[PDB]
Amino acid sequence: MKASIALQVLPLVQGIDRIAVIDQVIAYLQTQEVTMVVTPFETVLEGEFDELMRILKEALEVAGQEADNVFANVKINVGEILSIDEKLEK
Amino acid sequence: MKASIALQVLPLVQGIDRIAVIDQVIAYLQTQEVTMVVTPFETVLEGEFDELMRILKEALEVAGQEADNVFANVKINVGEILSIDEKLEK
Amino acid sequence: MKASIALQVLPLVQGIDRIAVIDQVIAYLQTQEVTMVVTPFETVLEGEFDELMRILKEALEVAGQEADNVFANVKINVGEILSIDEKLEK
Amino acid sequence: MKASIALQVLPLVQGIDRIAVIDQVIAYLQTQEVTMVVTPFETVLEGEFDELMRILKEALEVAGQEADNVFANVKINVGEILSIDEKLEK
Repeated sequence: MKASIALQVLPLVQGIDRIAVIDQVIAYLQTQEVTMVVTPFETVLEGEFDELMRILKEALEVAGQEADNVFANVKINVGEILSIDEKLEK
Repeated sequence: MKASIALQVLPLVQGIDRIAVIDQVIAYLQTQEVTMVVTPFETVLEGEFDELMRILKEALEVAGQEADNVFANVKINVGEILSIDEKLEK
Repeated sequence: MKASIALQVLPLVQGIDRIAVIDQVIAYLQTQEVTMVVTPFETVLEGEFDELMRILKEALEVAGQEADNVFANVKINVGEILSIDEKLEK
Repeated sequence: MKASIALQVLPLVQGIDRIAVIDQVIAYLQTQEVTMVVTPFETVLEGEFDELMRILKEALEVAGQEADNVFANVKINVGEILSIDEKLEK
């Protein structure tokens, strides 16, 4: 049920195009009705496991239709760590 | 289409309870009709993006029903990606 | 030269005793004269490559002398990279 | 003291060259007198913490002098719970 994802996209085809495709994945993510915090290396999402897996998949499909080679680091979590940290406030 | 997923499950639970969530995730994974290689830190899967996302979600649900706190590192590689055989011929 | 480390420590210990290795790694990190931001899943450091590698090693040695099993995820970004600030508003 | 490292260099550069900076880092790594296994997403090294930190730093400096933007994922393990030595099965 309760879960957290930390997503890092890394397009490896063009130039910086790249901060474009990332920007895209970011725009898509903002579109979802999910709690999100953009940190320096990854975008942290919080919500129901089911919705995050769905959003993760879409986020990657978005990135993949902007670059031919997409690599992503993903962190998935469930309980006991932190949501307190979520405090963007910056 | 083409996609590769690397999975590492780090359950934040004691001894015996963890060797089980890990055993369970591996067994489940073997159950799928997907190309898989178990390496020292992560289990590497290869196949269609759609099926891997599905398998990833199930793998995590399996792990989550064996421990209350499950953390996972996942690597995704989508698009015109080289195969496990090709990468291994760096 | 310019570099950025993203540090995440998972102690693999039982409650109270782990959330001590983490306060230990955070405290040590604050001790260094390095730019640092604590995000939900990892602590992001920014500075000279040489100093970060040194701080990373010490941070891990600190964690290791508080738990017998320490696992860490680390992200290294070195070169004509974008500062944390620039990435902030990606 | 006893430790294990998992390295993944993502040069985020235009095709071909990306496997060149990766091959570079690989050649350097083979040069060290350290136990190593190349898996599909990361190269796993095993040995004394001190030597691995030294090798990691050099590996990255090698990669950085072949591309202007180098990103790396690194996993560090200290202990035995995850029995990384089992990597005899390569």
